[PDB]
Amino acid sequence: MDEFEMIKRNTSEIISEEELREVLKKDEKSALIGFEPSGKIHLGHYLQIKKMIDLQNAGFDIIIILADLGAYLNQKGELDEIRKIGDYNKKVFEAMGLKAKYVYGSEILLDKDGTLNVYRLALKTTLKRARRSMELIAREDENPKVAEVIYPIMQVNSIHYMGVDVAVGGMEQRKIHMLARELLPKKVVCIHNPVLTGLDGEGKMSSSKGNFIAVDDSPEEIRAKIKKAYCPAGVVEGNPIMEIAKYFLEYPLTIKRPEKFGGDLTVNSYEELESLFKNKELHPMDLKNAVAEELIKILEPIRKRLAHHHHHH
Ligand SMILES: N[C@@H](Cc1cc(Cl)c(O)c(Cl)c1)C(=O)O
Repeated sequence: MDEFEMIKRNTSEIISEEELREVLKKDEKSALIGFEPSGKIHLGHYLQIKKMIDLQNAGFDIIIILADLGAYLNQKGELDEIRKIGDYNKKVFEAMGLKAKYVYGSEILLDKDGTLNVYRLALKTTLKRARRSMELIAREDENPKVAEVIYPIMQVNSIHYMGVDVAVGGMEQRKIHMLARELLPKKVVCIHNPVLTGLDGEGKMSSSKGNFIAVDDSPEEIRAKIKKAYCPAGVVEGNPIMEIAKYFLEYPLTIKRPEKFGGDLTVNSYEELESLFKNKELHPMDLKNAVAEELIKILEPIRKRLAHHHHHH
């Protein structure tokens, strides 16, 4: 594959592909993604960091925004707690093999103006668009706060401030990104990753108990959580185990069994795996066992790299 294909692989949309091809011609180019700091870093994060690595392998300079003010505004807690988690997240992303520059969103909105541009954008942004852009983002609040409509403006400002060619995020960020293309003098190319279903099969992967696989989870925790995941036979849509096979696994993939069941199974592509599962010729428990074992191998260097630091040895 060429650079465009490597970047596009496993994305949900690129706005626009034509604009991306032009960016790829530049000698210098940069991309950002922002994260609200999270106590657990899970496959949802990993999916997107993998995409940032694709960009880095295509010669992009990578900027990671640790969105401490964003998280603060979105009711994640006190700023100092949030920043401590942010620093931990940086270590995890480093342990994933990412080469990037890391900045706190508060650095922007406080130390430059910069701060002033937030006010300028607020003049241009309707309350309606701001609130609508937060639908898939904002924490639940019966009495929605001013904080909610400041959040998207801040994200648009960070994009402008960092002067990047590309902004990356999950599909939930798309409306904020559409605002960014309307509000800033230069239109940023937007790359959106799919939303990873949680292990429970109920909405996105999040840090709720048993609902995520964290990159530093122990092998026994990975087996246990995969074993109890939502995964109905023949069902590919909304199936978090099939999603994991699609987004993280390498092929050919060998699936141990049985052989009253079709015997050992060597699957050459995800598309083949999908066909097998869809036609009910591969049972959930066999899929789960393989996915768990491969995921343990995939995440092992990350876990070890973290522990290797989490001493000084
Ligand atoms: N909206 C992003 C977080 C984020 C990212 C950037 Cl870059 C921001 O500037 C702000 Cl405020 C917030 C998320 O859902 O994780």
